[PDB]
Amino acid sequence: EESQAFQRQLTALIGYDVTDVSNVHDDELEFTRRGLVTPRMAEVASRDPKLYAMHPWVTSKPLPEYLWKKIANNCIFIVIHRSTTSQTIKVSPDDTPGAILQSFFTKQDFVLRVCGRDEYLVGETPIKNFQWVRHCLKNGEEIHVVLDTPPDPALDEVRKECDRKFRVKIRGIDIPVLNTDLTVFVEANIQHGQQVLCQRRTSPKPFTEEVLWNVWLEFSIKIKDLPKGALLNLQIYCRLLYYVNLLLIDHRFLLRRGEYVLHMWQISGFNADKLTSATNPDKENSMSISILLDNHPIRAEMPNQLRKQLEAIIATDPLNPLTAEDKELLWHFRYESLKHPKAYPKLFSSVKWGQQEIVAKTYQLLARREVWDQSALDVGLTMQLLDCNFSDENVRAIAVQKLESLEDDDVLHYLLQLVQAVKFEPYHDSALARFLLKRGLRNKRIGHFLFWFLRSEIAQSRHYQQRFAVILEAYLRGCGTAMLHDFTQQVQVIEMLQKVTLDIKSLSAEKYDVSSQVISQLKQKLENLQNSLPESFRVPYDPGLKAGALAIEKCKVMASKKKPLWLEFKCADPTALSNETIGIIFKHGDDLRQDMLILQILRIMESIWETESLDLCLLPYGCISTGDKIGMIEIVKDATTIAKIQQSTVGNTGFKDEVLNHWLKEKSPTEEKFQAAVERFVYSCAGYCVATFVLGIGDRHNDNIMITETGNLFHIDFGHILGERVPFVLTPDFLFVMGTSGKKTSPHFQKFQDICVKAYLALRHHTNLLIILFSMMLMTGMPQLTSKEDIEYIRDALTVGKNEEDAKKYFLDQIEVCRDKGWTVQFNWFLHLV
Ligand SMILES: Nc1cc(C(F)(F)F)c(-c2nc(N3CCOCC3)nc(N3CCOCC3)n2)cn1
Repeated sequence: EESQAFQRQLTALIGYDVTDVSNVHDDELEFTRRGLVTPRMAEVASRDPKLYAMHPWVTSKPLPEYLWKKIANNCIFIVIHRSTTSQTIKVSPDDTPGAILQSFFTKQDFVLRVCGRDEYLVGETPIKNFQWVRHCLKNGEEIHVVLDTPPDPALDEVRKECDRKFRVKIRGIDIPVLNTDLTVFVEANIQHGQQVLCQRRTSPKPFTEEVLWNVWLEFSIKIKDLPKGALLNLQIYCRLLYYVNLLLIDHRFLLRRGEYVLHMWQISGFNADKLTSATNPDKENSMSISILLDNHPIRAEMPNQLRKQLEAIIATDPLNPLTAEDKELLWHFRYESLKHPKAYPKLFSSVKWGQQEIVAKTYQLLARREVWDQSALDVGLTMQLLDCNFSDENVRAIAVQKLESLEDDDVLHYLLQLVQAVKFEPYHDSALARFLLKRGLRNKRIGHFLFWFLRSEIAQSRHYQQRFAVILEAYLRGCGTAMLHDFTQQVQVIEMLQKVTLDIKSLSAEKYDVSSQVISQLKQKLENLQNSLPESFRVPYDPGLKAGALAIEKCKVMASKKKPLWLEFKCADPTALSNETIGIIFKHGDDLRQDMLILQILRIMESIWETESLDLCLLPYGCISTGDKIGMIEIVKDATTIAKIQQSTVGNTGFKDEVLNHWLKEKSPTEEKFQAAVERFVYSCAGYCVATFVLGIGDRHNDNIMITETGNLFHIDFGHILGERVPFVLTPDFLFVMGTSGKKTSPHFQKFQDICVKAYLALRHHTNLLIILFSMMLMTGMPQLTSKEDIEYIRDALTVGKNEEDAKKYFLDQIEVCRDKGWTVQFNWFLHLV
């Protein structure tokens, strides 16, 4: 029975009962639950308990130039606390936590914990190499450290537990309901990495609630020739309305045989949902298609001009399409191509996956894969091999093979996109899934995040939740009883909080109406909850923080188009430094997945900029989508919208240039501090300007841009909340802080535009990585996005194909257009929302 209680607890954590059989036509999921057990226990067993327990967060990257500046002493200062006792040691960047530890007693079961958060500075790592330290240098703060005992690893314990042609028969389609009368027909395709190897169509028939053809669609392709990972894709056109897929080769390497009745997905009035092997859970309202399967298996050197040809091909963007020529060139000279890792995606797209002799040659090629493994890891390339263009398990495994060399810091960087890329795997068990399982179980930070990212999908994607539940379930059985306990506390609060949010939204108006009625109602429910509700819970976007009791006094309902709750919690650490509450917004009615994808690319932009020694002061705040159209947002303290700043000085509606500067100086404690704010505004303004431009989310209304009293500017509410055009927002008030009016420069403005250029060129160095992240995010984070047209934006913006000077020129032009437009575009937004 312990087992039932435990599978039920798991079901509760996960949000889906992986033992559900109601929407399946085979045993792939179970098989996969079984398959993943090995990789779990292998990593549980493998992991160092003390290290798993304390999870030091580290990098092996260089300290950026900009941080060494903060320290030229060659000595850093760390404050060590014990109750009131509090010495203040100074140390060397190359010092180790131990050394410094022993060094401290010069003035053994003790360890240094960051004050107020469950973050531990430990292990054989130079202090400079701890992120928290870096974060502290980055923000000009003292490294406050208490000394306490190491957490007991005992709490991390794990519970002991044919040459025939291929054909298919289309029997008919069936729907319960149906506006006019029109013709309908069925299109069957065989697909491998979104390349259709063959296509057959039935004849049209009148569209009645049941339509039958009972036909054999015999394909040109041979059985022998079907590749593992191939999809039988079935679609109804009447305009395409419905789709479903079925893998032609099963998880055991066997050809599919028998009768299938598949409940289809409908197209709303390209994307990754379109490649799912899953069928629609909705049998009562779904369209179905009935089919029958009755058919288990298993040196000359390149001349000079031609290699010039090859090379040109390789240097093209990932979005460049390849001609029949390019493909032959790539494949006939494959042994040459194998020497250019940068060419592997293009080459593997030139393979005729529908000829078994070729696939066999391809695998051979994979054996002489020497240049590839030697290669310095390239995340652009690796990601490209994990997108919708490759269904081959061996090709994808090599990418995954390069991923193995990522340190945890880097895995945290790409974890969301890596998790999203599992939607591009043909089967539920895959090397990437195993990779992701391994690293979460290896590190608690990655685990924590892997937990929520997988739960995000499970809660809101009928198309991949089954696959993801199995992966999450596997993670849960190796994290340890401590993480389980923690996750349970998180799921309880958020599950709680979402209801409160739901009830209130359910009592509240479409218009901007807040009343004591509503707030009373807000506080009452909070009052109920407040009185058990777990004592403490870990903040999901920031696992170091422990959130304590509500400060119901400070909680309110926000005046936003939905009714987000503004909540403030006491910290649960007595070791913490301040009285400051932890502020979290909680909302239903936005799709946070989309916000989640952007802020992660923004974290990726920052890290790229760090490689080139730049810090553009982005503020990609925490955001998790916890369920369908619901999740949480971090509140950056001391922040207001640019629109409010206008409101409070100018009329409620309509726009003065001088206002933002007034606001900053008035908020500033001192001139020293005011001048720091201006400097921070300049960097962050540029950063948002370049980053936003590249992602094509530049044109924004004022209510959706924010600044802190410290001068840090940041955008909000991506994905998308309100909408002559502008590349980005560089308005007169912004110019004014920087010291300019009209077409006149300033030492600061000069500073702003050179930074923009420095920043933009840094990004174009990773043109390929960004194009692929961007295209991937559209496919897995938007509902649907029109393959070639939408993706293409990022090339024009990355100015693919030009040298640096032209690029530099181009971006300065964009700045001029912003200079040209003033308040024009802002004004029209006000009008659109008036
Ligand atoms: N998808 C979404 C949704 C929202 C929200 F909360 F408005 F619904 C937000 C949001 N996020 C915030 N933040 C987040 C960063 O820290 C400051 C507060 N503020 C707002 N405002 C609503 C109108 O008055 C100004 C404050 N909105 C972000 N992304």
